[PDB]
Amino acid sequence: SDLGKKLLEAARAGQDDEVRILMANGADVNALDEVGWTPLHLAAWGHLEIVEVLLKNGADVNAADIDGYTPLHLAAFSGHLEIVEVLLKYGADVNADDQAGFTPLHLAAIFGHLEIVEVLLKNGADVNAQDKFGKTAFDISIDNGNEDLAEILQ
Amino acid sequence: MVSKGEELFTGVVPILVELDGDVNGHKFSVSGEGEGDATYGKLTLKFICTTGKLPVPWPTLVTTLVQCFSRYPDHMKQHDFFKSAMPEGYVQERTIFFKDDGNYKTRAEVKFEGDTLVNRIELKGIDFKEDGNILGHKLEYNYNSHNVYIMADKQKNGIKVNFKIRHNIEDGSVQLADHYQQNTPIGDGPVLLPDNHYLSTQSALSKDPNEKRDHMVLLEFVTAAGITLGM
Repeated sequence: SDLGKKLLEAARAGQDDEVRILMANGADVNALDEVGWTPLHLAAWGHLEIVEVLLKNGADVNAADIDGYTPLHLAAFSGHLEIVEVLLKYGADVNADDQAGFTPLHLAAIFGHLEIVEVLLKNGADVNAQDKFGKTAFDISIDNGNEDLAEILQ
Repeated sequence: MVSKGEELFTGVVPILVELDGDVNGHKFSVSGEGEGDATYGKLTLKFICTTGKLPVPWPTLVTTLVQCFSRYPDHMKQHDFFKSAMPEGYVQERTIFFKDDGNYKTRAEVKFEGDTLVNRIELKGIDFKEDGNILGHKLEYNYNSHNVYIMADKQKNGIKVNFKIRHNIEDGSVQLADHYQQNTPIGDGPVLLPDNHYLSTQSALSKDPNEKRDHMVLLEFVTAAGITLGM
């Protein structure tokens, strides 16, 4: 699978049309690198048009990396609302944890991304889920003194 | 009114590392020498235990033994905290939790002394099992690629760094080492506080065929990524 390595690199590099070419010529949409990242993990950091192309071509929306992180985790960590939205549209697990130690809601709360918090809640995020430190998203907003968020979360 | 520390890394920079260690009362000292080239994210170092046999596996010390040599792409240069603290340097604090075993606490100063980038560390390990994977030397002599997650800590004028290391056990499974890290500038000058991003790491461990002391030869490549604005 050498086209798959090329696809991982094209996704990392943000080369929208190279991703299109590689997949039309047979590249494995779910190619894996050494840290368990697929092209969709790489694109979750801000490459919206590549996210969309990958999902349309069968990318595993819920693939977990070696640390347990799904693309939705990475999009919440890096603050990309439109990517969060398209991932959820394509069936991303809004409450994925399974060794990550955080749900996407926790990550959005940690970094004060109120719009992402609201989208996650609308898609069924569990406000009572506790992260690996025992904290809910509400607790996180209290610890950060974010009363705009504490408000939204009650 | 902005730091110029990145200009100290345009070429090859010599490195010295000095580690004073104590794990469960087992004391040791490690010295490293080599060089770094941030333009390719490249580190070339050799480490020697100068006090005898190393009482823990070499792989468990790799993260403790200079992230200013990470390659930050041109479009991410405003997110490189490590170089922006130079030459005065930064303090690097960690706790490393070995799952079902003990923990390392480490405190280091990373700074220029002359033309040389120097990493000076104190390490304290407690609560290890003498028959566990660490004091029992059950870890493979190799190293995996990892993702290192970097976040601004504005209240400390620095960064928070979190990641998990997986040490292959010589049998089957993996020993988790959970890293909690904090970096703060030593000087009073301006620093760069980054947006959230990650480093992609890759490390190769080997031996020097002519070295009779306990030692580790290390070749490492690290590139920052995850900020797509301006690519």
